[PDB]
Amino acid sequence: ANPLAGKPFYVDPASAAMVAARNANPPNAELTSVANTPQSYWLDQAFPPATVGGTVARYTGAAQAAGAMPVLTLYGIPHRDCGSYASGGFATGTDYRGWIDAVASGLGSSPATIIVEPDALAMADCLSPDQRQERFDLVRYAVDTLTRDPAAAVYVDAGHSRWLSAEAMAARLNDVGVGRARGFSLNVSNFYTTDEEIGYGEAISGLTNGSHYVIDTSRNGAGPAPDAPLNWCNPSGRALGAPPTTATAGAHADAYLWIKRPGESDGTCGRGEPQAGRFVSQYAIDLAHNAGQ
Ligand SMILES: CO[C@@H]1O[C@H](CO)[C@@H](O[C@@H]2O[C@H](CO)[C@@H](S[C@@H]3O[C@H](CO)[C@@H](O[C@@H]4O[C@H](CO)[C@@H](O)[C@H](O)[C@H]4O)[C@H](O)[C@H]3O)[C@H](O)[C@H]2O)[C@H](O)[C@H]1O
Repeated sequence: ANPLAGKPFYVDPASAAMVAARNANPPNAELTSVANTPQSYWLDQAFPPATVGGTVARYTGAAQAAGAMPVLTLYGIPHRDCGSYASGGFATGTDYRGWIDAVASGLGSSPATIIVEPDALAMADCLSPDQRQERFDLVRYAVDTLTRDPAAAVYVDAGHSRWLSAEAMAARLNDVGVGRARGFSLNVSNFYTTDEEIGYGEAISGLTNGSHYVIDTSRNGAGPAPDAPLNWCNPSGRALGAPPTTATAGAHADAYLWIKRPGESDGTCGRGEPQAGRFVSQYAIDLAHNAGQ
């Protein structure tokens, strides 16, 4: 059955959006709307192996106390973002493996939804063949280790419908053992329509023995900006998409989620915009305004 049905997704009471919504004077409807929508909590190399277990146990335990499903995004892969606007990640594969062990220690047997490494499989071609195989081994390590929590619903990130082909991405998912996980994620931090991503997801599902998937609908209410380089990097005219739900329109779509947090910058984007991940109230307000809120 769908592991994501049956309780609400957790609203992070300390998100940057919630801090902005509480500080707004006077109160701002757009920030309040975004703040009260469940998103995902992103972890990276800022949370070292030595302590990330406690961070994860705290978050999953808080979600359980709220009667809710936490969604965690792991974004620590070595050579993260191929050294671009969201550069980061752990220095070596050894470090990353230790990090994954620690995350799993903190999960225990607790309910969680885990989005494994946005962009890692899709962007792997920037790496040399040996670095690419290393990366695939690290993603496989994450799948094999994280799924030891029976209550973790694990989705390996698989890019989007305008990145790799369904066949190319299914090959990579099969190589990292997607069969052991619940499935894969699409559209993370991007803007493609839900309908387009369902078609792509169903294709990949067919090529991975019926795996299930989630779609990031955080910013896809108006579809993508016109085809141009960097059209994914803080584009204007985008809108919040469908709020998180398991009432989806795809046979193997477990949920629409907000994986990317609306309002966070995608990067400097060749325009001196805020560093990747920094919350910008104006960005959240514009996304909500464009959705008619
Ligand atoms: C001169 O060299 C050529 O440059 C052009 C333009 O840069 C290259 O073409 C672009 O190739 C891309 C494949 O690498 C694709 S798909 C496009 O890929 C980028 C990554 O390169 C993706 O960006 C990432 O998007 C994520 C969100 O979905 C972010 O989280 C992440 O930080 C981004 O880096 C993007 O989503 C994909 O759509 C282009 O369509 C193409 O224009 C060309 O290959 C070079 O030879």
